[PDB]
Amino acid sequence: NKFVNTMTQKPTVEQLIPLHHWDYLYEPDAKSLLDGLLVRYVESQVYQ
Amino acid sequence: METVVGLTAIAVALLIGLGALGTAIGFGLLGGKFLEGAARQPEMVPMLQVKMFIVAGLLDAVTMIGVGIALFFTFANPFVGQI
Repeated sequence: NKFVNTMTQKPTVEQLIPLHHWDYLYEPDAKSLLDGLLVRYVESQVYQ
Repeated sequence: METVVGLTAIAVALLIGLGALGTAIGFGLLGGKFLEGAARQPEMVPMLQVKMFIVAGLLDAVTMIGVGIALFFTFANPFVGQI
């Protein structure tokens, strides 16, 4: 359920999976980091 | 006399030839990291460009001495006067 307001609790369903100018320095590898960030993001939306 | 003059032409070719070889390799190593810095920090390229010229004067310090001596040997050979 989503907290629309103090009087409204909207039941809802949303898709967890599947989902400027300059660029970042990557340590150790970009692929290594993308795999780690995506799990942290799904476990975050579930806790939310 | 011919051996002094002939070997002087080769001394001249070694002075500027080794200088050309080292400055072209040196500016490829230096310039390659300048383009990378400009790609990572595009708004900072004016600073990176100014920082690069401080190294260019040091990279060409001994090479310009070799070029100066090479021209001296060609138009005022200091060995022909040594009998």
